[PDB]
Amino acid sequence: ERIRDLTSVQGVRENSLIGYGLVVGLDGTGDQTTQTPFTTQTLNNMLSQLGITVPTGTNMQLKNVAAVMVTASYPPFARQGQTIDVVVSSMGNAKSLRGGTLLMTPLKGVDSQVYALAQGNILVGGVNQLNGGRITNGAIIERELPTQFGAGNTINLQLNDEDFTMAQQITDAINRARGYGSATALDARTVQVRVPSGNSSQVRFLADIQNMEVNVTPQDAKVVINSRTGSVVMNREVTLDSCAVAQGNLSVTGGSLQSVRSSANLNSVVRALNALGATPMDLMSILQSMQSAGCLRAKLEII
Amino acid sequence: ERIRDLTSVQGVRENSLIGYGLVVGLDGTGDQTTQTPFTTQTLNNMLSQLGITVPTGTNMQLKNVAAVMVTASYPPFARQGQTIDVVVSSMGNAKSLRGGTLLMTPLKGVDSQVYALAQGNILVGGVNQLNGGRITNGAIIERELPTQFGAGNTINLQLNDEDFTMAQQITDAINRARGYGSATALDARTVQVRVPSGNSSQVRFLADIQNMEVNVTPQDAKVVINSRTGSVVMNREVTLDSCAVAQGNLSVTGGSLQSVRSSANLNSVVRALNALGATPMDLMSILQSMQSAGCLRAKLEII
Amino acid sequence: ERIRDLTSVQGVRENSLIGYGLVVGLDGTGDQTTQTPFTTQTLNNMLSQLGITV
Amino acid sequence: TEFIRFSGVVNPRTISGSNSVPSTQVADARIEYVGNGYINEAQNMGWLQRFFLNLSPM
Repeated sequence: ERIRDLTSVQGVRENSLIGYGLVVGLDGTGDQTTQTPFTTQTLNNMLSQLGITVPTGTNMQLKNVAAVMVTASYPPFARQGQTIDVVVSSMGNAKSLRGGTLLMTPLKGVDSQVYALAQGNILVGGVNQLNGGRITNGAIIERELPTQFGAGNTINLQLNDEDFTMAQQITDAINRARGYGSATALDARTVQVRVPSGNSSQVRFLADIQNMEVNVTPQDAKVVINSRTGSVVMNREVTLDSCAVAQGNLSVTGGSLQSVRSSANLNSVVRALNALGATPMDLMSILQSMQSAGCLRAKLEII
Repeated sequence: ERIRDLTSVQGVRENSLIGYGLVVGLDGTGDQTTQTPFTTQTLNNMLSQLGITVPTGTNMQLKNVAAVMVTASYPPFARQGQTIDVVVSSMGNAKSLRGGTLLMTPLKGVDSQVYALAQGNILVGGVNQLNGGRITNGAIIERELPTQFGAGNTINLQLNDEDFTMAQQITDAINRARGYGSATALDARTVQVRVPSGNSSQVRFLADIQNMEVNVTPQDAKVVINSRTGSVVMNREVTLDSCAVAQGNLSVTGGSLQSVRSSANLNSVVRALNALGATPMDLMSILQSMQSAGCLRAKLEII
Repeated sequence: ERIRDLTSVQGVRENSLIGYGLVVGLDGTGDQTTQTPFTTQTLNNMLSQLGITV
Repeated sequence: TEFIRFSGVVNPRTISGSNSVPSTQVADARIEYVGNGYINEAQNMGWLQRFFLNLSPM
């Protein structure tokens, strides 16, 4: 509940798979084949594999076919015959993929070898995006990747965020639950755990570890500003000193300078900032100038 | 009820079949044959196989014929003579497939060998898609695929989702139901079960295993955002810390900063988020910035 | 609460990573390929790696 | 009879969509065009003329 929500097991990771395919059955929303020659070329390749040899030179104008790219996530410890979901995105100048059907598509990784075959029906919500869709259980795994799991006697747990204090807390929790030399902290997001040999013993050890509960120590104070979406999110550890704030078209409810008192609690910070009565767009400039002046104590990150 | 709803048997998997065919009997909704030469070419091939040798060079304009692609799913342990459903999707520039009839169509896999023959009537709902349809029991299996089932003494159960704790629970359930050395956990989505030799013993063992009941351990907290369909779905394990939220055109029911208290239960999270009074479109940006700030505890996935 | 909010540890630092990619699935909002030749050139490179030789 | 012989090493990504490669893209190419019969015999220099070409003072 806490170990599985804060750390990851070494050697347990996902991968990316990509492929190219075609979507048929569209209601006149396919791309212009006069401007995209790869659609007609791959259609001729598919027909020649099937057994139909169209002559070259003759023009083909299609309205129900759209060239697409297919993306998928390869799960850890994957076996052949299992099903994964895929994301289908239109390339070229197609209009919409409403009620389409994806044909056979090889899914290859960065090693240029196949790992999955994809075929299914595209679900579009139908504002909403029209050139993108998702197929549930649309691809079947057909190649397995060997793993180093089971061998050795040590396994590393990798934290999502770097912290010496959190890694020490995780190591102390494992040590007080299992035994003295159960775990060893390597660095701020790497904790090494000693496990017995054999696959069944390691699986049982990881099942007992992953559902442990560990208190979460207070973290670094941080204020995040997203100017593209117009959002400002603060943290529970953010404090404030006493300073003076001047801002265009703002006044005391009557001078132009507004005084902000020193605040330790988060509710005091929210009360002091809402006393200014500013929009979030102006609040971004106020927070940036306050961090430059040093009155703001948290670190400022602009995403 | 639980084993069959969470795991799959090794060697039991579906496959994909594809083919090319024609649909006749349309009410003037066929594709333009002047722009699609493959329709007229395959019609000449069908007539020449039947015995009619049309001369070349002469133009043919048709309104009742549409070129289509046929997709099908090959079931496990399939026998010749059995029936499966097929999906018919129009290629080219046809208008609709309302009240059409599909002729004979070979269905081939990736090995370029036939496995099924398809012929039937297309059912269209009749907004609704017009270039796609489904035929129930429209194809007959005519080639059987050999299997390795029955031999050996071990069989692997493959989990749908990777979890060491769930695999340990499944192994413990099988061990307390059947015997001591009945099952062995290999990895996070692979459990090996020892079975006696012979096909009848393995079938009886799988029939007893598949209807077992096993409690489902709590999973990882995860929040899923689909921006294309405009949906946000949270999980039962999602928790929240205390933070501050600022957002454009939002205010307390009167400052711009809104305080969110720390929440453990899911109902408290829903109550705290509905106190903001934001649209789901704005809630996506709020949740993304909250996960970047670390106030959100669940992992965020954008599908 | 104060040491971690005022100081940094030696040898503990972030870095920058950059890359070039393509975005597909847009609803007609892509760039003009007649004025940007690198989009079509890299698309041909991606298709040639995949196996399609336009 | 006429004989045309070709050998080379070709990168697979240089192959066009019509399964055709120009010969300038082929690495380490060997191209041979020969013949036999009296037509090919009529284009060979005589032995004394070959010796006079190789061993003349000028």
